[PDB]
This record gives sequence, structure tokens and C-alpha cells, in this order.
Amino acid sequence: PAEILNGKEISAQIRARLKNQVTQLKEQVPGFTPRLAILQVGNRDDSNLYINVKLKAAEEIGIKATHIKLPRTTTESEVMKYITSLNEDSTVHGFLVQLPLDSENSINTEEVINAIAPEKDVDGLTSINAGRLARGDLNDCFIPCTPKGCLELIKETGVPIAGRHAVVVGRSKIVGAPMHDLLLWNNATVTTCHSKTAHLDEEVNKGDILVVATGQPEMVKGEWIKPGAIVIDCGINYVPKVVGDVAYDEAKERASFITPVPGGVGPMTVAMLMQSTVESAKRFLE
Amino acid sequence: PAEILNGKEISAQIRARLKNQVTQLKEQVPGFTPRLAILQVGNRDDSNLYINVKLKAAEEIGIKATHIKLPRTTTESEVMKYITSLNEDSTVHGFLVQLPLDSENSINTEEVINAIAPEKDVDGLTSINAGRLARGDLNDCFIPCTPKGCLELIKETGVPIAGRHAVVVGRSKIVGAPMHDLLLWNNATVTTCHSKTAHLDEEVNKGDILVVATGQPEMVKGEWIKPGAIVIDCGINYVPKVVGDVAYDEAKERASFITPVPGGVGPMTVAMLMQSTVESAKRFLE
Ligand SMILES: NC(=O)c1ccc[n+]([C@@H]2O[C@H](COP(=O)([O-])OP(=O)(O)OC[C@H]3O[C@@H](n4cnc5c(N)ncnc54)[C@H](OP(=O)(O)O)[C@@H]3O)[C@@H](O)[C@H]2O)c1
Ligand SMILES: NC(=O)c1ccc[n+]([C@@H]2O[C@H](COP(=O)([O-])OP(=O)(O)OC[C@H]3O[C@@H](n4cnc5c(N)ncnc54)[C@H](OP(=O)(O)O)[C@@H]3O)[C@@H](O)[C@H]2O)c1
Ligand SMILES: Nc1nc(N)c(NC(=O)Nc2ccc(C(=O)N[C@@H](CCc3nnn[nH]3)C(=O)O)cc2)c(=O)[nH]1
Ligand SMILES: Nc1nc(N)c(NC(=O)Nc2ccc(C(=O)N[C@@H](CCc3nnn[nH]3)C(=O)O)cc2)c(=O)[nH]1
Repeated sequence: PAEILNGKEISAQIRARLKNQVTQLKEQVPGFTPRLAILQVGNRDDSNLYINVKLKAAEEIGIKATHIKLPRTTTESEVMKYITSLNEDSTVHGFLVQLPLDSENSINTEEVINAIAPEKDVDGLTSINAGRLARGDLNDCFIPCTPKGCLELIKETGVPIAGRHAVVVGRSKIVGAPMHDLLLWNNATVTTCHSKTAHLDEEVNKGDILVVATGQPEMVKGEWIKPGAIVIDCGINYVPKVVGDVAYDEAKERASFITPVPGGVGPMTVAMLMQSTVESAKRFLE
Repeated sequence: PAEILNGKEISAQIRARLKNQVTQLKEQVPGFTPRLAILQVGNRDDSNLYINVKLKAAEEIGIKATHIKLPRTTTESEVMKYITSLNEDSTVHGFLVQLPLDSENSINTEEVINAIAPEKDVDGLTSINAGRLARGDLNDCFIPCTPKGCLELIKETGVPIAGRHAVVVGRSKIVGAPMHDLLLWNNATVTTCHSKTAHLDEEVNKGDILVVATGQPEMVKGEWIKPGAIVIDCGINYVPKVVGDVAYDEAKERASFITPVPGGVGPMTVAMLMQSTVESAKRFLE
């Protein structure tokens, strides 16, 4: 059986570090506090939960997080006006738009996200930030929070990444595609799979490192895992309880390290958002 | 043995269609013509060679191509002046900076590259354009010219890309990394290899599609190629004569299709730049 990677516990460590960092930065600079804005469109249930988990994490740490909930009937132009105000508000060190936008109207997500000024783009979702990470300019961009969390879980095994074959299953903007970029510039040999991949099972079996972000509940079977592999499960799936994208019970039999769901990637996602907001708060001072 | 993908003959088809496309624009909109500008730093022999190749092709087509050559001793502040002038020059539709800069002063390539207006970045080197491509927003960006030209070559086989396993060897900003993105959003399963990649012979042996962009003369041996593979060699290596990054003889015995070196990717890169130039000039009329 595989050692469980304890995200709920690993993240506690990070949030305690960040809180101390924020208190130092308030003693060192009086009246100053990191400020975060989360913009939501519509009223999705799951967006409400993740937004509010982020609100909690910002409160435990010392970050000032504001939440703006727009109606499902809002227009693209209305959303831009908010982005516009946030860009120029020199007190806001970072904001994000929780995705997907739940509007009855037709709104260009890419247009909205790309209007975020890259210095405040703590979610790493602008083309600008994505283009730097996609070309290995890793020390001047914000890296998407879920991939940041995943790398950290990988490093906690002690297993060096360089030279290992990583499989990433999923190519989403927020997770799968930046996760491939992060592993590549960490000198893994990376294979990216998706819904047109044939013989997925055999591709998954080459993975020394395996990151699954498909949103298909327990679709990746344990037999597919390479014996001794590091498995990272980004799935959060609500079924008849919460399951990940990997059939956890059989995968823990062949993995050497595995992430449970819940309590794995998800808390680490939240923590890395907090880290990026402290970083952009610092970068403002300097 | 393998059909040869003839870069000479294929690039000549596209240039002529570009040419007649230009001629009809000039009849439709009297006086107008597409203008390209190439900026060079230093006096590298090879960059002189390739820039002149682009000048000749633009001449055949009806693209007015200016070449500006700055000395090795120029400062980053000097290059910045010229880039800003090209950005602001309304009769220039696209311009590129031939890489790598050749300078005694240590000049920040990424600072220089990213000042180019993205609407004129016909080489697809701005971070804005790298991130649109890396995330699948393929309708608003200039794809880099060499990957464009491998993609055109692979399409000449008539064998669909979706579903096949593609192995990209190399992760450079100009070829390797953007080739992965192109193949990925044409729905291949893509493995990207580099120098910390172990057992390259075996990662290669997975390629239904194999693109090699190492600059390591004939380092991919023919014996590693999967039988029936489509082989694309981006190499140009001067040795005891020009050779590619693949062992051509043995590889030809196993591939279904293969690019000769020279006469393969090289003329396709030039033709793609001209196609990108004509497209940015079209977008300017409107
Ligand atoms: N976004 C959120 O709010 C959120 C929150 C918590 C957890 N997550 C988790 O994060 C992960 C991904 O984020 P997302 O929801 O933004 O992604 P998404 O848009 O739902 O895309 C899922 C990815 O998985 C691929 N996929 C679907 N079925 C597949 C199959 N049978 N075989 C292989 N690949 C398949 C899709 O491939 P194609 O590209 O070919 O369609 C796609 O690239 C999921 O595990 C999800 O549960 C997301
Ligand atoms: N750039 C030009 O003007 C030009 C002109 C003519 C032809 N070309 C050809 O086009 C390609 C372009 O290369 P570039 O100059 O753009 O980039 P580059 O800086 O030469 O990088 C070459 C890439 O190949 C990888 N590589 C090197 N040795 C390797 C090995 N033994 N095993 C696996 N991977 C290895 C390197 O991996 P790391 O990232 O780990 O180093 C790197 O990513 C080359 O094939 C070159 O001959 C380029
Ligand atoms: N812009 C933008 N848009 C997005 N959609 C995202 N993604 C995102 O926010 N993901 C996300 C995933 C997990 C969790 C979390 O807290 N997981 C806990 C408890 C789960 C649980 N479920 N039921 N009870 N508990 C656990 O997995 O352990 C929080 C947020 C983004 O990052 N940026
Ligand atoms: N910004 C920027 N910077 C860059 N460095 C590049 N790269 C680039 O331009 N590469 C390049 C390589 C080959 C050729 C070509 O024409 N090849 C012919 C003849 C070659 C030959 N002639 N004599 N010996 N070999 C052939 O190989 O058949 C054309 C362009 C870029 O695209 N953009």
C-alpha cells in the first residue's frame, strides 16, 4: 500500500507560514494588508463552496478577501467594468474570476480573463502568464493554483522529478495544460492525454508520475497505474459522497504515493492561491 | 520504404497562392501591399543566410521586406527604440527579430521579444501569442512558422492527426514547445522530450508522428523509429555537408513518410512566415 499524501495537513503548514509572513509584513509596514478580490458570475452551488473556502483561508492568514457575486443575467460589458475598476484600484493586489461563468447571456470567457492585468493575475489565467509558463519563463509569472499545489505534493515524496515520465490526463486551461508545462520545465518527460486519446489505459501505465484532471468520477482504474507510481488526483466529483477521478481503493494498491479525495489537491489549491496573493502583495511594496 | 515529403515542391505551391492572393488584393485595393520588417542584431553567418532566404521569398510573392541590421555592440535600449518605431509605423503589417541576438552587451531577449505588438508578431514569439496557442485559443494568434510548416507537412500524408501518438523531441521556444501545442490541439497524444529525458530511443519508438528539433546531427537513429511513423526533421547541421537531426538512411527504411534534409522543413518555414505576413496585412485592411 501507498503512503497517502496529506493535503489537508501539508496545506495547514503552508497557511501557518503565510500567516506569520503576513504578520511580519504588517509589523514591517504599518497599515498595509494584502487585498484579494474574487469575482463570481451567477450562482453555481459548487462555485459558492470553493469561493467561500477561499474566503476562510484568507481570513485565517490575514489577507483581506472581498467577494463580488454578479447575477446570472449580467452582460459581458458589466463584467468588464468590474475588472476595469479592480485593475486600477491600487489597493487590490490581486483578483480572479471564478470559472466557469454562469451567465444566461453569451460572454467571451477568454476576453474577460485576458482583461485582467497580469501583475494581479493570481490565478495565472491570462495568455500573458500562460505564455511565459508555456515557454519555461517560470520566475516572472503567476502559475495556476491547482498545478502549483500538485507539484508541491510531488516534491513531498522526495522522489526527484527530473528524468521521470509524467502522464497528465486532461488539458484544461486552469489545470491540465499548465500542469504539463510545470512538469516539463521540472525536467520530466511529459505525455499529455485527453478525450481523443486511444488506448488511454496503456498510456496511463507509462506514468512514473500521474496527474488526472478529467472530471470523470473514478474513470482511471487502478490496474492502469504503473506499479510504484506517484498518483495525483485533482478530481472532485459528487456521486451517490465525493470521489476523485481515480478509483482510489485499487490505485492505492499499486501507487507508491497517492492523494485521497477529498483532502488532497483541493486544500493545496487554496493554499497556493494564498501564497500567490502574498507574493503579489510583496511585489507591490517593492 | 517511405514517401518523401517534398518541402521544395510543397512550399512552391503555397508561395504561388500567396502571390496570386497578393495580386488580387492589389487589384481590389489599389496601391496597398503587405510590408514585412526583419530586425537583426550582430552579423551571424547563419542568420544572414536565413534572412536572405526570407527576403527572396517575400520578393517572389509581392511582400515588401525591409532588413535592418544593428551592430554587435548595440544596447538593449537601442533595439527597444527600433521595435517601438516598427510597432508605431502603420505601413508595417508584421515584423520579426531574427534570433539569437549577437551582442557584446548582455541583452534581454525576452524583454526585446515581448515589446513587439502582438498584432504584428508574425513569428509567434510574443508571450501573448505563445499563451493563446498553449491553451487552444487558436483563432487569434500567430502560430510560429516552423511548427506551422511541420503541421502542413504532416497534413500532406492524408493521415489524420487525431488519436495518434506524437513524439516531439526538443522544447525550444521557436520549434519544440510550440510544436507540442499545435499537435495537441490537433488532438494527438503528445510526448515532449528534451535532455533530462531518459531512454529517448523508447520514447521515440512510440511516435506515430515524430518531430525532431534538437540541433544534434543525426542523433535520432533510424533503428528507434516506429515502423510506419511519419518523421519530420527540423535539423540543419553542418558536418564533415548539411544533415538533419535524424539518421536519414535507416529512418527512411522504416517511416511511411519522411522529410529530406535539406529541402524539407526549411522552405516550409519561410512560406509560413509569408502566409502569416499576408494574413496580418489582410487583417489590417479591415
Ligand atoms: N473547475 C473547477 O471549478 C474545479 C473544481 C474542483 C475540481 N476540479 C477538477 O479539476 C479537473 C479539471 O478541471 P476542469 O473541470 O476545468 O476541466 P474540463 O473543462 O472539465 O476538461 C476535462 C479534461 O479531461 C478530459 N477528459 C474528459 N473525458 C475524458 C476521458 N474519457 N479520457 C480522457 N480525458 C478525458 C477532457 O479532454 P478534452 O480536452 O479532449 O475535452 C478535458 O481536457 C477535474 O478533475 C475537476 O473535477 C475542477
Ligand atoms: N534556430 C534557428 O535559427 C535554426 C536554423 C536552422 C535550423 N534549426 C533547427 O531547428 C531546431 C531548432 O533548435 P533551436 O536552435 O530553436 O533550439 P536549441 O536551443 O538548440 O534547443 C534544442 C532542443 O533540443 C533538446 N536536446 C538537445 N540535445 C538533446 C538530446 N541529446 N536529447 C534530447 N533532446 C535534446 C534540448 O533540450 P533542453 O531544453 O533540455 O536543452 C533543446 O530543448 C534544431 O533542430 C536546429 O538544427 C534552427
Ligand atoms: N478561477 C478559478 N476557477 C475555478 N473553478 C478554480 N478551481 C477551484 O477553485 N478548485 C477547487 C478545488 C477544491 C477545493 C477544495 O476546497 N477541496 C476540498 C474540499 C472539497 C469538498 N467537497 N465537498 N466537501 N468538501 C478537498 O478537496 O479536500 C477548492 C477549490 C480555480 O482554482 N480558479
Ligand atoms: N525570429 C526567428 N528567428 C529564427 N532563428 C528563426 N528560424 C529560422 O528562420 N530558421 C530557418 C531554417 C532554415 C530555413 C531554410 O530556408 N532552409 C532551407 C535551406 C537551408 C539551407 N541553405 N543552405 N544550407 N541549408 C532547407 O533546409 O531546405 C529557413 C529558416 C525564425 O523562423 N524566426
